[PDB]
Amino acid sequence: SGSSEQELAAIVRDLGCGPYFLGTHDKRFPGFLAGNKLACAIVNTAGRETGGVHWLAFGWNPRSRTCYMFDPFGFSDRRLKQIYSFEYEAMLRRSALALSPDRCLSLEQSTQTVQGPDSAACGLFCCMFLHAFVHWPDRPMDGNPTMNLLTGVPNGMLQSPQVLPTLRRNQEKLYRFLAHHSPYFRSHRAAIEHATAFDKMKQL
Amino acid sequence: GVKSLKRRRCY
Ligand SMILES: *C(=N)CNC(=O)CNC(=O)[C@@H](NC(=O)Cc1cc(Cl)cc(Cl)c1)[C@@H](C)O
Repeated sequence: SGSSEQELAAIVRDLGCGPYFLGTHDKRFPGFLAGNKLACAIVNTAGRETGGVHWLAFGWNPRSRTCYMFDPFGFSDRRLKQIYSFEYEAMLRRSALALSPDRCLSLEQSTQTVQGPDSAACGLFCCMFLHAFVHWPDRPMDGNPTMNLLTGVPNGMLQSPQVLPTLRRNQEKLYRFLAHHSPYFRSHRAAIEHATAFDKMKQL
Repeated sequence: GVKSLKRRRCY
């Protein structure tokens, strides 16, 4: 069911993220503390003990002092906390205190879903956003060669029939992009595609 | 890509 941490680590490396990548973590990810460099991570909403629930991506741009938070579903912090019991305030505090001079950071996050409500490809869309992040850390959410391939639709429209074909096309293009840049993906493709299926939650 | 919201957080 979905993507394992090993699977995502291998894809992130294949996409040219490796030098900037902090690894895969559960909800207790510390933040960007080591130094004021270009950095990223893949974080789970739940703690390791649950076995994992939802995958998120975090980026740090030192040039603007911005923490990018990517949720494929584009939920709000209030909605991430309601649904997933996930909050990352302490993380933004530890980071702003350790890296910014004015003790302030900018928090940039998506308002739009790229993923279908039943899909198990959250880990994989996270790999894709991190490819867009490491090549264009100034404009990563949209307006770059990687994120331009996907169609973001308002989050409030997530469980509506009118957007299903847009979100399915996004899932088809997610695989085409990954097959193009990742040998790990190509070699494990049938197992990955099946386990991260657009309609996977309906087939548990 | 996706539309986004940018917020300033001070600690
Ligand atoms: C996305 N829409 C579908 N959901 C997932 O892909 C979620 N998958 C996982 O959490 C995996 N779990 C692990 O790899 C084990 C793990 C758990 C936590 Cl909380 C953190 C870390 Cl770093 C690893 C999947 C195998 O269930």
